[PDB]
Order: sequence, then structure tokens, then C-alpha cells
Amino acid sequence: LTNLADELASVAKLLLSETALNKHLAEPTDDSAPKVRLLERLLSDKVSAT
Amino acid sequence: TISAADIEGAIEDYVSSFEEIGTVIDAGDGIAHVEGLPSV
Repeated sequence: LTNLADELASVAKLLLSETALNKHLAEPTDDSAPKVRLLERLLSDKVSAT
Repeated sequence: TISAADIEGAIEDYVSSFEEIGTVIDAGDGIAHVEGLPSV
């Protein structure tokens, strides 16, 4: 749980610092498949499966 | 979670991943506002 919390805090910090990526990941969309693809492409490197 | 400007490229693919259909986001007095349609 602590590891998950730290990862989530780091991700939130990254999103806050990187405005454009936050915009792209946050813009509402009926199909979330592109959102999932980009999120897993950018994060799978440095986050846990949960 | 440190990541360099490489993340940049990703969004260029994402925007490049996406006929062009926009959505009306508000309308009034004969004026509409449409989100999307980047190539318009």
C-alpha cells in the first residue's frame, strides 16, 4: 500500500508538472483505448501492476 | 517517476493516432462552438 501511494503521488506530481500530457490524458473521450495505450506506454516502466 | 522530454513524443503519436468529427460544446443566438476538427 505504501508503494502504491508513493507511485500515485509521483504520477500526480508528473501530471501536474507536465501540463500537456495531463490535458491529453484528461480530455474526455468515449473510447478510452487510446488513453489506456498511452498511459501504459508511459507508466508501465515505473509503476506496479496494481 | 522521473521521465525526460521523451514523453513529448508520445502525445504527438496520440494526437497523430486520431472522418474528423467535432462536438458542439455550446450554442446560442445563432453561434455554436465546436470542439475538435483540427484540420478545419
